[PDB]
Amino acid sequence: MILRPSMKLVKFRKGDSVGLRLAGGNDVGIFVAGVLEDSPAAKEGLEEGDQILRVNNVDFTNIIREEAVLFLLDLPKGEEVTILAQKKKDVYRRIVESDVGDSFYIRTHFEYEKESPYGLSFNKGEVFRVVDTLYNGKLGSWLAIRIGKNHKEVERGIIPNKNRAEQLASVQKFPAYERVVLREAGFLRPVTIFGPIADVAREKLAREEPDIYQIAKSIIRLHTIKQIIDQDKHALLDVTPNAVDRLNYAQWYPIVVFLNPDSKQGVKTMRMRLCPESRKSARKLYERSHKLRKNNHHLFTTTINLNSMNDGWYGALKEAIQQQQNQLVWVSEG
Repeated sequence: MILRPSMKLVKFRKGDSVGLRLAGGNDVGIFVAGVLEDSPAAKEGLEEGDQILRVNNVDFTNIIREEAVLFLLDLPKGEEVTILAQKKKDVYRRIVESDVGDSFYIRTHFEYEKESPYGLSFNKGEVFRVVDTLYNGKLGSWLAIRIGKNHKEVERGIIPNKNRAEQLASVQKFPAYERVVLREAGFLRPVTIFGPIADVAREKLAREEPDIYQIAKSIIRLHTIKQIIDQDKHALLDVTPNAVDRLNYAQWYPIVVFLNPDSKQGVKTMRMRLCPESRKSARKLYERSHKLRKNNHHLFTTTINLNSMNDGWYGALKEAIQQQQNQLVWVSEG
């Protein structure tokens, strides 16, 4: 390789184009792929392979390729442009060797139908790593990598860009495309338990490990729950699906564990072992569980098949609470 030269600063009159095709993106930065042969551009410092850092004092460092070229479209004809540039042949070789320019993650919030074999369909919820923001030489269509099982990079497709995406969203909270990153809770997370012994779990955990656990005094009232988090203690909560959907909204992501009853009689065998005082019908508890399951399991993060013969649940519960707590989640950044 070689060392970098001094930082260029440049003034030249825009014709009916600045005469500049670009490579790059946000992570590697916005570079010049080419100068228009004969241009006012080329009359200055701007050869192939320089990075564009600034324009009319505008931050080109944290800026997607697409919404570079538009900023370079917008600029009135026959007007001055004041680009602050640096060569960086080291960063550009990499670009041309492996294209890589754009890299950010976007969580979807609307269904889409694929209208071309390379396109990707997607429910609301599907996170995508966006890697191209002018697919080939075109506005409208981004390149993307599908993100599914344990956050892997699984399928390489093309999707509608952010604005088109909101159109198709509009003809139907949440953009069409949220921009998100991966984080672990900087705090202990509220816990939400479901299934026919859920009330015994809150009982047991909260009592038998009263150091880590505290049942939030109820209905939601999350100053009950913050004033519980503040204490490095898990907010055990008896709440509902909407009540959860809502806490998702705020990115206060709880852990939602589902204790899946094995059988109708199962429940009875179990509740009898653990709470003979309880007056609550097993039929009624089983029946609930399945509605809650049949309608929206999008709630529960992790689930646990109660084995009615024992109380292994209690263990595999602790485990899961304490291994989800070590789980990276998606959170917003806009």
